[PDB]
Amino acid sequence: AKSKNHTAHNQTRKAHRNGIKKPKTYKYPSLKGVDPKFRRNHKHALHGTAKALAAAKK
Amino acid sequence: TFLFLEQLILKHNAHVDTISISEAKDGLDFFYAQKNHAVKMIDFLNAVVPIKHKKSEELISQDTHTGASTYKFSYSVEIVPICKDDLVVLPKKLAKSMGNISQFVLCSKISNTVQFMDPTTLQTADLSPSVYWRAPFNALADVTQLVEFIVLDVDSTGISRGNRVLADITVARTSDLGVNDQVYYVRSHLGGICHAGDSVMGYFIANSNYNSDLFDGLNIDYVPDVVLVKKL
Amino acid sequence: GKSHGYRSRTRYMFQRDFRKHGAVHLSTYLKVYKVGDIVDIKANGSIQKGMPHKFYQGKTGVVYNVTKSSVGVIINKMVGNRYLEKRLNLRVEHIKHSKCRQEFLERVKANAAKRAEAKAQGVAVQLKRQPAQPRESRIVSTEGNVPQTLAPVPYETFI
Amino acid sequence: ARRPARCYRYQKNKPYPKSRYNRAVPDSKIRIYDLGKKKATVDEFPLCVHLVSNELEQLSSEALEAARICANKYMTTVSGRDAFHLRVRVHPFHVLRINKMQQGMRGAWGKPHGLAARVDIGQIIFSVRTKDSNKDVVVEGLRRARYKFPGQQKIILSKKWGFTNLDRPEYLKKREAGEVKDDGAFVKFLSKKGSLENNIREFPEYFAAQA
Amino acid sequence: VNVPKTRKTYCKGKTCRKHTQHKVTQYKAGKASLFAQGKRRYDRKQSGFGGQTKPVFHKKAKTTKKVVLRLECVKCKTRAQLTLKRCKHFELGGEKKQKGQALQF
RNA sequence: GUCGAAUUUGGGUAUAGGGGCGAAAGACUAAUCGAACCAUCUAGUAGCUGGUUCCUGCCGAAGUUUCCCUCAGGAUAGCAGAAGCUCGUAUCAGUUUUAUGAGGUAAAGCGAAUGAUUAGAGGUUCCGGGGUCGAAAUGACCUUGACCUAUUCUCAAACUUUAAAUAUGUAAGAAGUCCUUGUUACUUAAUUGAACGUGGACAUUUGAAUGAAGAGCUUUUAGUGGGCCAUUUUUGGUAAGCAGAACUGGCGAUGCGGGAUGAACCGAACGUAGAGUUAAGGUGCCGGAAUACACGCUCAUCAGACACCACAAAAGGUGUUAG
RNA sequence: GUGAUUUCUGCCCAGUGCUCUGAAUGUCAAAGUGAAGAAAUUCAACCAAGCGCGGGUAAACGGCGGGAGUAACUAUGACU
RNA sequence: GAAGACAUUGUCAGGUGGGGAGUUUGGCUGGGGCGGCACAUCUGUUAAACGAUAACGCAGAUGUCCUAAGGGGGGCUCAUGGAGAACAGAAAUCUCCAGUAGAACAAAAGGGUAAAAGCCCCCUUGAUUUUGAUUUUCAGUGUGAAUACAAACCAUGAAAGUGUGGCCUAUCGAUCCUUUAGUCCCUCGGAAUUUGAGGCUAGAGGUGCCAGAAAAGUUACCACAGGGAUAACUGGCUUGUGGCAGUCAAGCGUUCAUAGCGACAUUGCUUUUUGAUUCUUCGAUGUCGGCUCUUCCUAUCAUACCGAAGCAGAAUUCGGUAA
RNA sequence: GGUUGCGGCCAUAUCUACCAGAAAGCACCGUUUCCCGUCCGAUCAACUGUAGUUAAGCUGGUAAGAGCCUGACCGAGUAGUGUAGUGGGUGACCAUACGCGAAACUCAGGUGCUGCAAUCU
Ligand SMILES: [Mg+2]
Ligand SMILES: [Mg+2]
Ligand SMILES: [Mg+2]
Ligand SMILES: [Mg+2]
Ligand SMILES: [Mg+2]
Ligand SMILES: [Mg+2]
Ligand SMILES: [Mg+2]
Ligand SMILES: [Mg+2]
Ligand SMILES: [Mg+2]
Ligand SMILES: [Mg+2]
Ligand SMILES: [Mg+2]
Ligand SMILES: [Mg+2]
Ligand SMILES: [Mg+2]
Ligand SMILES: [Mg+2]
Ligand SMILES: [Mg+2]
Ligand SMILES: [Mg+2]
Ligand SMILES: [Mg+2]
Ligand SMILES: [Mg+2]
Ligand SMILES: [Mg+2]
Ligand SMILES: [Mg+2]
Ligand SMILES: [Mg+2]
Ligand SMILES: [Mg+2]
Ligand SMILES: [Mg+2]
Ligand SMILES: [Mg+2]
Ligand SMILES: [Mg+2]
Ligand SMILES: [Mg+2]
Ligand SMILES: [Mg+2]
Ligand SMILES: [Mg+2]
Ligand SMILES: [Mg+2]
Ligand SMILES: [Mg+2]
Ligand SMILES: [Mg+2]
Ligand SMILES: [Mg+2]
Ligand SMILES: [Mg+2]
Ligand SMILES: [Mg+2]
Ligand SMILES: [Mg+2]
Ligand SMILES: [Mg+2]
Ligand SMILES: [Mg+2]
Ligand SMILES: [Mg+2]
Ligand SMILES: [Mg+2]
Ligand SMILES: [Mg+2]
Ligand SMILES: [Mg+2]
Ligand SMILES: [Mg+2]
Ligand SMILES: [Mg+2]
Ligand SMILES: [Mg+2]
Ligand SMILES: [Mg+2]
Ligand SMILES: [Mg+2]
Ligand SMILES: [Mg+2]
Repeated sequence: AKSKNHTAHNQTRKAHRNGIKKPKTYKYPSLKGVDPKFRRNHKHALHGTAKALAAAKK
Repeated sequence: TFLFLEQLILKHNAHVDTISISEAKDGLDFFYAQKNHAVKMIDFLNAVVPIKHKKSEELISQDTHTGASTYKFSYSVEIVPICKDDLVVLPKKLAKSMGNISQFVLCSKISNTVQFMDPTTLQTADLSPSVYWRAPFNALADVTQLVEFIVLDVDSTGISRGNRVLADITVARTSDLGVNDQVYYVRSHLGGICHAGDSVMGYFIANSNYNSDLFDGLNIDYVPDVVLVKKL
Repeated sequence: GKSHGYRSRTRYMFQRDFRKHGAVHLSTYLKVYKVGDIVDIKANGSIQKGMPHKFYQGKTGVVYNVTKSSVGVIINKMVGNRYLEKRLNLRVEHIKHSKCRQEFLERVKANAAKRAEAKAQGVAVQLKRQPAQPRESRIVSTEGNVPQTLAPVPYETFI
Repeated sequence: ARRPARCYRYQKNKPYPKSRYNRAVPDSKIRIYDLGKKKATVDEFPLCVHLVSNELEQLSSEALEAARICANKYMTTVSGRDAFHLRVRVHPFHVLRINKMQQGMRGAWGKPHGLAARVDIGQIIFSVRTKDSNKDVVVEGLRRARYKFPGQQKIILSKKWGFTNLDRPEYLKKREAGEVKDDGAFVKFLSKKGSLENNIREFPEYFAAQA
Repeated sequence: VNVPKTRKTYCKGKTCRKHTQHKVTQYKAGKASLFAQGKRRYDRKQSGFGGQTKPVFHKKAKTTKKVVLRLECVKCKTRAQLTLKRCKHFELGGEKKQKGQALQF
């Protein structure tokens, strides 16, 4: 006995029962994947402006 | 062996009764009106080449008035894959039985049955299809692995059972003759027809990485560096 | 059997246009991309390095990284009951700025000027775009323009 | 060899012409398409009559062959064999397939069978150009070509001149001046654009204003 | 394929850590050596009544091994491995391609 | 059939289950034999068949994805329920518009490249060959094809200069815009840039429409993994109530009115009653409702009578009716 | 194994078996022998039957074809 | 009397051993078998102009080849056509004009490329070291292949730069075991030293049924669980083929298309043929023919009445009503 | 406005054939000792602006040109196509209703635009 092999019937109906939702934008994305040479500097950059505001607000 | 078979079938001419011929990847199909026409062909094939075969059948009508159930028959023939001039490692038990021949051999004749020759110590041994198929193996290297050599001198030693055999052939590679200095010196069956300055073809075993387990069960030092298949 | 290679079905897609083969023009290389910019993807066929997969042909994302000869675009791709968030590393031939965002940016300067001028003028603004409203009345003159009477024509073959 | 023409009637499958993939196809039944007096000038045969199809159908290569013989055979005997020029417009390129044959459908793709046309509503099959007086022989000649085809087709008297893309009076407007010249079978007209040097080489009657 | 007997690549070895001359030959198996914990466990499991107590491989498919290269930096004698694609023939040293030679004999 | 012996037969005695016995049939071995009977291991195992016990309320599926000696089964995502938790006009939407991308199907084209293809006309021969005049000619006088010149007949799922419709990506602001001059081991010839900042300026016309029984998040678990039908596009096949795909709507899981009858057609989707109104379909009688009104056509010694649907063709006819 | 009487029982020992008052240095376990090492261990020589080699056997299992050429034509149950 | 340190007996070791025991003897599949591989992959097309998409659909390819056919730089222009040059002709070498690629780029097919990615030279090993992120196939797991960076060490080039194998899309493989390089670093647990063994990080030896069992037949003496998810017979859909009917009429029929024979085309009906399919039945619908016996169809062999004839008569042939 | 160096978009910039170029600049052009490359100082290398030219290159103009580029009550609201009906038709296919809308063909015009620096009767 042979089967029925493939279809996509009812697959688009199933999909919309629960939305098809977007993945939520965030203020501040991850620096995973970003140029290492740039990050290396940006770490040291904020340490300075925090210490500048810490010494300012003392 | 198929190109040989296609030539051999024409000489004696067993074909005529076929309706048509079609082809496929690794051979070709023959179609016959009557069942008894196709059996003569297989009996003819049994005569001239090593084979294995079997028949199965398909039913169609089953007429309730007798003398015509109407069956349709299919015979599946397999030629033995070791060709005429291949380089072969035999299995250990098989090699001990057939004359105590060495495991490292060339083929000889490829007739009704397959026959082997040992290029160094001239010797011969036969292998029938029934004995092949029960424990099947494959060739180490084919006709497409041959390499061109140039013969310089032949020193004969002695024996001649039927081919003026055991010639210590001094040879050098065609890619090496011009540039580089290197010489290979090897005993060979090609004694009667070998002359200095002749181009000869052969297997050059020194640079080939095989992957046969039979070959892996060998003596990485009793094995000959160079074997020459034929003149030209 | 089946065949699902990395560039299957791309006979006419990565093709090079008619009378526009050969070297890419220098203004392609002299354009400066920054983190945040919107860019459309369109794979040049001549440059084999840094190429996108056939899916991202015609998609438009945001930049997130910039490096020696490439940019990081970030696209949204849909799969099932969901969107995943996908990170590309394309060379700069296969990319160009979205002119829909550049249209927007210029309107922001227009609207800020309207509000700045409205305070100096004196109250009211109404700075939203209204869609095409239904059209008003008019008196179409017949002065040197009398109506031309027409009727349906009869069938003729001409073959 | 032949199946009934009712089987391969309607345009179902895609255009499947001869190429490097199909390769082997049988020879076309129809071979020569122009008949009558085909070394004739344009001024000789003004009155043009068509045979127009009124159905989206396939006409096989042997439906045209039997139709082309009977139209010619009647027109040759009655009006004489040099009183017309018959032209079969339709060329049969579409190859038909036949499943001539382990099991039935366990492996089933057909062999090539024969060539056929792909005719459309309002398409011209036969075109005949003739003298003014010799109409009734052409109308009755194409009547018997109609029985050899399936479907519905109709005969139409053309308003054009011969095989030209021009009406009865419009050709006579331009032929009186030096604006038309004979090509060989068909015809060439004057062009306002192009080089003025080789517009004077040919068309010697134009550029004069006299006769 | 064909390769040279020598290679000039990155040695790593405290005193090196730069590009240096490596000698090239070919990787050769190494013998099985009993007293290995596999062979001690196997010889116990076979001895007795019960027959063949392990799988025995027959259905082989491939025809060519991959080529591994022992590189020995001539300064520090620090060995380093390196692997190639599958191939039927393989040698090393000379036998170089010439300008444009036709077929002979 | 055989009926004086390789005869028939009582009692005693021997041979026991992978064993016996067998003038050989896999025959016989207590109605049991291609491995007897009895008890126990034993409630042996079964991806396979059959059954599975009270009422009501709310929600409500799947035959599809990947991997498996997988294809009458599982694991995995999916669809479903339940429990909630953080918040409370929320930001979103099987939709439109504005602005801006992507595509090579339909059509078109071939007097555009690629590949097929019917006709003549003008030329060109030191050059694929024949004839005519020849001692030969890189000669003429006739010719049939090759290519050349403008023409002409016809085409392409795996050709193409052009190129739709429908379907498809992104943007239309506070997580924003402008000024002010800080932070750095990154970047620049250059405190120039880059990325995130302090301080100040800009508010409910805060920057298209329409909508919003709230927006978001977590945990956990059932059934299912044989499908089938219909309009349009479609490949295999002569075709099929056939085999295989594409988008949508359905039956499966669904009664009610209509198609006499019917899984899928048309109408319409159901708590319990009264009154009104309609849908699809109808209004001679069966049968609830006009043997209504109006202009015409047709007479048949097989009339004709309502989609899906339960069939009819080429070809004819001084039948009759309009042109 | 064949299956009363009568008359016969053809050619074939390559293959598979069976067998041998035949060859001998090809293969080859465990014990023992030597060498190397601190020892556990490793490496060598030696080596039974069988295997392989050579004869016999078909009232053992079995098997008993083709192809060219022979001064027209003809090619034999001939000859090559 | 014989025989005698041989035999016999005991333990280990090699040979022989269907006499006996245990077990196995893929999957997809228009039934199953044979074949094929659609079983791991690649190009074009099927494929309906985003992406995804089936059939034992169509046209084909893979299990390799390369120290350059890799890296950088330099120097050039190809296929072909035309005009010229002793031997030299359609094909040898030299010179000129035209030449958007009609050439070439290891192999299938599709893209790509002109002071190049093609052809010829100079220099080389970036086909290297350390490990992370991303794309495709997807469960966003593995495998393979690729993208862009980083921290080192190099090649080339005057330099900008370029280079982490092969211009691009294919060219390959877990856990266990063995072994090689590295650390020459951990452990052998009463304490030590040297042999030996084990561990940590990175490769290799392989499973093509390619997410990876170690495997021959037979049953016509047969068994069990199921299957109408599936064959062998009636029925249904289909009608290619068979049978039967028109239409047009080639040739015939001494003159003469149509009294009558009647080819090929073109339009149908039949279910008395055979194919195609698998809807019903596998907890069973008795599977050939003959004998016997009723009834129905007409597509009428005879029997009744007619019309035509190339019907003198006789003897025929063709057609109508009629079962 | 013309030239030169470096360019942007890359035929309205090309191609075939003809015609004109004051200024300056480009160019062709002369030499072989040196660095350098050749079979060949032809190409590339250096030297001289010296001995000579607008004859070529280059720039602009001309052509009912070839091509290429923009339009048009040009073809055409056609071909094609989204949605609808117990619409027609034995079928093949065809009308109608809410919408979107081509290509060839035709005609008409056009034949480089511009950035930085330098330099010119
Ligand atoms: Mg299934
Ligand atoms: Mg499948
Ligand atoms: Mg690459
Ligand atoms: Mg033991
Ligand atoms: Mg009994
Ligand atoms: Mg139980
Ligand atoms: Mg509900
Ligand atoms: Mg498995
Ligand atoms: Mg079941
Ligand atoms: Mg396509
Ligand atoms: Mg088309
Ligand atoms: Mg197409
Ligand atoms: Mg499953
Ligand atoms: Mg089915
Ligand atoms: Mg169900
Ligand atoms: Mg319902
Ligand atoms: Mg009904
Ligand atoms: Mg409806
Ligand atoms: Mg009533
Ligand atoms: Mg016997
Ligand atoms: Mg007997
Ligand atoms: Mg024998
Ligand atoms: Mg024997
Ligand atoms: Mg013997
Ligand atoms: Mg013997
Ligand atoms: Mg045994
Ligand atoms: Mg045994
Ligand atoms: Mg057994
Ligand atoms: Mg199976
Ligand atoms: Mg099979
Ligand atoms: Mg697509
Ligand atoms: Mg290369
Ligand atoms: Mg201890
Ligand atoms: Mg491995
Ligand atoms: Mg392995
Ligand atoms: Mg068995
Ligand atoms: Mg049987
Ligand atoms: Mg029996
Ligand atoms: Mg029995
Ligand atoms: Mg069934
Ligand atoms: Mg029953
Ligand atoms: Mg019954
Ligand atoms: Mg009747
Ligand atoms: Mg000079
Ligand atoms: Mg110079
Ligand atoms: Mg001049
Ligand atoms: Mg022009």
